[PDB]
Amino acid sequence: MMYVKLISSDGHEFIVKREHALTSGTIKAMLSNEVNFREIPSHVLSKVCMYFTYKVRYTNSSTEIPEFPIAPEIALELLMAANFLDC
Amino acid sequence: MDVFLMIRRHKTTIFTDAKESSTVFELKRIVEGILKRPPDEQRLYKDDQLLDDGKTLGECGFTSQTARPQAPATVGLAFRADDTFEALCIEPFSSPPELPDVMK
Amino acid sequence: VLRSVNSREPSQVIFCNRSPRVVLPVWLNFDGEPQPYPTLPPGTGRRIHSYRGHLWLFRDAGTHDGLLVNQTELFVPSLNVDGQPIFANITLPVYTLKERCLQVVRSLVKPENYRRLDIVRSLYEDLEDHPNVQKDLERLT
Ligand SMILES: Cc1ncsc1-c1ccc(CNC(=O)[C@@H]2C[C@@H](O)CN2C(=O)[C@@H](NC(=O)C2COC2)C(C)(C)C)cc1
Repeated sequence: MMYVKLISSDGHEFIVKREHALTSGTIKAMLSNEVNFREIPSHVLSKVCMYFTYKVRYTNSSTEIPEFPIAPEIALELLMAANFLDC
Repeated sequence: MDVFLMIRRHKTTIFTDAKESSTVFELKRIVEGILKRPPDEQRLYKDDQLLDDGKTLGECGFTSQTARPQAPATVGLAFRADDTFEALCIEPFSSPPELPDVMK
Repeated sequence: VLRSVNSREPSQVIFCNRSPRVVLPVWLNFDGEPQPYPTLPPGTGRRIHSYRGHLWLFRDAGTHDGLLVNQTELFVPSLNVDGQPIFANITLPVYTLKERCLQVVRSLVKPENYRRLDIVRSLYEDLEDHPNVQKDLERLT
């Protein structure tokens, strides 16, 4: 299985499936196996990774879909990351 | 049934899934393919508890309805340097700032 | 363009809300005007009388966020076979992360204050441009 590494601004290294990370067109362009994100801290990038898992799991499923949870305190920074990453 | 995990050590975090019926040892083989350290140089934990190789992930409390895609469960990881094992150390994620006034 | 067909042939339907939102059903009348109907709490169902060829869509009653019905945008009642009702399963879409963040931010900040947020102008526009049925009826044409 092919993995890639996404590094937060505070140095946390998140290792995820390549297919998952290609959810983002921005990340695709940054790869073409490690990407550094100077403006995305770990409390945000961890949640981004969780979204990839959620999206891949629930896209094209008839099994009932749960809400993606986002705490108030991270919502603004997460919005900014989602806009940069186009996801 | 699939379970969705974060395998964490120091400032490393692996996102992956596994079967509820799969073993602790089989999870070390997954970590081996990614971080290039063999099973006998790994210890896996649930909170502070050392996990036994032959047990299933389900037996150790990782179930499909508690280890979810959008909220995965954490497995601690420690490596052996030379003769002995390091202590379990998981670096916390950064802290969110204060809510802006307009969001209160 | 998008309007119910005036068929006059009855069709019994179960609206089944399998989302965690309060659901507003919307019937498109014979001139294409959206007509709202009574809401459904999360997890609840209603047996209703509609007609073959009539058109329906479904929204979050409080925010107007878009919802799916049998995995798609529009629901059209068909012929009841064996006197059995047609199931309309209403569910959350998989929202993009950007749209989900916009929903959460909209739920915490009053519209007058969007401009006080420290974000690029384009994200202020994205917040102000909130979900609305008319916009989507135009799009689906
Ligand atoms: C209780 C409830 N909760 C959520 S929705 C709902 C509800 C409540 C009442 C109804 C009664 N059915 C109707 O109004 C149907 C639905 C839609 O097909 C339009 N409709 C009609 O009966 C309409 N009638 C027709 O088209 C007749 C002309 O040929 C049939 C009118 C609104 C013009 C009277 C349907 C749904």
